[PDB]
Amino acid sequence: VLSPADKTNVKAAWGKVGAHAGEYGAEALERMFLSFPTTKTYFPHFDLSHGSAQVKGHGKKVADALTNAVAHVDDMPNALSALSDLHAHKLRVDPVNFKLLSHCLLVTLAAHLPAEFTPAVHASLDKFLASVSTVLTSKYR
Amino acid sequence: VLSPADKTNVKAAWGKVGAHAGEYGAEALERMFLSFPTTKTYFPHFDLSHGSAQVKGHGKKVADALTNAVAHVDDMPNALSALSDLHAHKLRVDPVNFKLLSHCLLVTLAAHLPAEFTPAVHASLDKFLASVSTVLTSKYR
Amino acid sequence: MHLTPEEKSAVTALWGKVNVDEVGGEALGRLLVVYPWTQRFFESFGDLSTPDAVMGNPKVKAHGKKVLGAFSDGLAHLDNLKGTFATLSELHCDKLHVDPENFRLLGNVLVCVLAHHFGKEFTPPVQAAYQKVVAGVANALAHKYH
Amino acid sequence: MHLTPEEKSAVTALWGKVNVDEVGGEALGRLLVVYPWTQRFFESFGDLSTPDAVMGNPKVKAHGKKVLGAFSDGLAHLDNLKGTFATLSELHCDKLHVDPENFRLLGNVLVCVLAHHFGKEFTPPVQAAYQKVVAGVANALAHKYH
Ligand code: HEM
Ligand code: HEM
Ligand code: HEM
Ligand code: HEM
Repeated sequence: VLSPADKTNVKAAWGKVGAHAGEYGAEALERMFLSFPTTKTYFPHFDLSHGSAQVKGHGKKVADALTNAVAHVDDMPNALSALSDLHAHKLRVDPVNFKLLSHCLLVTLAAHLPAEFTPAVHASLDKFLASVSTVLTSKYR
Repeated sequence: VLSPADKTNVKAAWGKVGAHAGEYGAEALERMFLSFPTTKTYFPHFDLSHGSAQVKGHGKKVADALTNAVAHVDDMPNALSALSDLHAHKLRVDPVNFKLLSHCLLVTLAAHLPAEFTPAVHASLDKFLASVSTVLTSKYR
Repeated sequence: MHLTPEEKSAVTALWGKVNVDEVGGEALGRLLVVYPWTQRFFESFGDLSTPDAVMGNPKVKAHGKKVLGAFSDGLAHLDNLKGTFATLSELHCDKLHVDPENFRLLGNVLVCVLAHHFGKEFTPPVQAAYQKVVAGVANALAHKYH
Repeated sequence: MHLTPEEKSAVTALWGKVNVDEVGGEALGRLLVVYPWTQRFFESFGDLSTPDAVMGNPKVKAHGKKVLGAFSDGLAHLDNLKGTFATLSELHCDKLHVDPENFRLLGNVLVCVLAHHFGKEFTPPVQAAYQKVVAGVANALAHKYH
C-alpha cells in the first residue's frame, strides 16, 4: 500500500516531469522494445522504428494516464477503471509485461531526473508503478 | 476478486481434502523442493530428505493456514494478518516463491482429487492461491 | 536442459501412456479457462464464454491435438530442442505474434493435466523431470524471437 | 553471451568510465531500500531502518564494492560467465543460501543506477546490452544451485 510519504514522493517527482511526460513515455517504450523484444508481440500494427509517430503518440497516452493516476493517487481503481477494462477484455496483455514497462519507466526517470531520483523516491516510484500495474490487471479473471 | 462461484468451488474442493490437508501440504512442499531447488535456500535448517519429520510438520502448518483462509474466505486479509506480518518482517521470502508453491499445491490436488479437479475448479483454486499469496505478501514494503 | 538419464527414462516411460489427442484438448482448453486472457489468439474459434463452451469446442480440441503432436515430436529430440522447434519459433514470433510467456503457462497447465490423469504415478521426481522438459520446450519455442 | 560486437563494445566502453566504489555502494544500498526483504541477509551490518541509515552504512558500502568488483572482473570473461562465476555460484547456494531471484533484482537496480549516473549516455541500445549482461550474470550465478 502507498504510504503518505510515497504519495508525496511520487507527486514531487512527477511534478518535475512536467511537460516532458509524453517524451519520457515514448522513451520508456523504446527502451522496452529494445531491451525486452517479446513485448513487440503486442504491437504488430505499429511501425516500431526509432522516432516513429505511433510510438510517440502512444508514449503520450501512457504518460497521460500516469499523470491522471498520480493526480488520483488515493482513488486509483476508480480513476483507471476504464483502462482496467480495456486491458482485461480487449488488449489482454500478459501481466508479466507490466513489470517490464515499469522498469523501463524507472530507468527513463533515473536518466532524466538525476537530483530527484533519490533512494527513497526510487522506492516510492517502484511501489507506485506496481500499484498501477495491479490495478490495470485486477479484472483479468 | 473471488466470485460467488469461485468461493463455492474452493469450499467444495477443500471439503473433499478434509483430513488429508497435512499430508497434501507435505507432498506440495516435497514437489516444490524437487522441481524448484532454489526454494530450498529458505529451509537450510530443515532436513529435506523424503519423509522428513520437519517437512511433515511444516506441511501440516501450511495446510492448516489454508484451511483457515477457506473458513474465512470473505475476510482473508484479517484471518491471515499474523501470517502476513511474519512473512514480511521475519521470513522475508521473495514473492516469486509463492507462485512456485501454489503451482505445486495445484499439482498435488490434481493428483489426488480426480473427480473434483474440473476446469472450473482448477480456475477457482488458482485464483484462490493467488489471493492468499497476495495477502501474505501485502506488507512487504 | 539438464536431463539426467534416469530423468529422461521417466519422461519417456510416462509419455508412452499418454493419449496425445485427449491430453492436447484438455491442456489447451484448461489454458483458455484458467488464464482467460490467452483467448486473444483464438477469436475465430467461436464460443469460448463458459468452461463447457471452451472444453467441448471442436476447434479447441483439434488445435490442442496439433500443439501436443508437435510437443511429442519434440520429446523424441530432447538433445536438440532448439533445432527441432526453430521454424515453429519463427512462425510464432513473426506471423502469429504470440508472447512466449504463453508457452510457460501452457507448460504448467500441462503438468497439472498429467498429474490429474496419472495420480500417484506422477511422483515428485517425475514432476521435477517434466518441469525441466516443459521449460526447455518453452525456451526453444522462444529462441527465435527478435 | 549472445552479445553482438557493437553491444560488447558498448558495454566495455561505458564500464571504463565507472567508479566501482561509488556504483557498488549505491546499487547495494538501493537494493536494500527498494526491496526491503533483501535485508534478511545483512542483519549484522547494523541499522538499516531508514534509507539514510542504509546508504550511510559503511558495511553496506564495502559490501557493494566487493560485489561490483567481482561483477567487474566478470565483464572480461563474457564468453565464459558460467566458468568465471562457478565457485561463487556454489558459495551463494551452499554457504550463503541466497535465493537467485536476488541476483535479478540487483541487476535491475544496477541498471537504474547506471542511468542515474550517465544520463544521456545511457541510451536505449546501451541499456539493452546491459540488460543482457545483467541477466547473463544472474544466470551464471545461479547455475550451480541444487
Ligand atoms: C504502466 C502501465 C500501462 C498503462 C498506464 C497503459 C496505458 C494505456 C493507455 C492509456 C492506452 C490507450 C487507450 C486508448 O487509446 O484510449 C493503452 C493501450 C495499449 N496498451 Fe497499455 N498501458 C500500460 C502497460 C502496457 C503494457 C505492459 C503493454 C504490453 C506490452 C501494453 C499494451 C498496450 C497496447 C497494445 C495498447 C493499444 C495500442 C494501440 O493499438 O493504440 N500496455 N495503454
Ligand atoms: C501458500 C502460501 C504459504 C502459506 C499459507 C504459508 C504458511 C506458513 C505458516 C503457517 C508458517 C508457520 C509459522 C508459525 O510457526 O506459526 C510458515 C512458516 C514459514 N514459511 Fe511460509 N507459507 C506460504 C508460503 C511460503 C513460501 C513460498 C516460502 C518460501 C519458499 C515459505 C517459507 C517459510 C519458512 C522458511 C517458514 C519458517 C519455517 C520454520 O523455520 O519452521 N512459505 N509459513
Ligand atoms: C508447446 C507449445 C506449442 C507448440 C509445440 C505449438 C505448436 C503449434 C503448431 C504445430 C501450430 C500450427 C502451425 C501452422 O499453422 O502452420 C500452431 C499454431 C498456432 N499456435 Fe502454437 N504451439 C504451442 C503453443 C501455443 C500457445 C500457448 C499459444 C497461445 C496461447 C499458441 C498459439 C497458436 C496460434 C494462434 C496458432 C494458429 C492457429 C490458427 O490456425 O489459426 N500456441 N502451434
Ligand atoms: C552481481 C551479483 C553478485 C555478485 C557478483 C556477488 C559477489 C560476492 C562476492 C565476491 C562475495 C565475497 C565472498 C567471499 O568472501 O568469498 C559475496 C558475498 C556475499 N554475497 Fe554476493 N554477489 C552478488 C549478489 C548478491 C546479492 C543480490 C545478495 C543478497 C541480497 C548477496 C549476498 C551475499 C552475502 C550475504 C555475502 C556474504 C557477506 C558476508 O561475508 O557477510 N550477493 N558476494
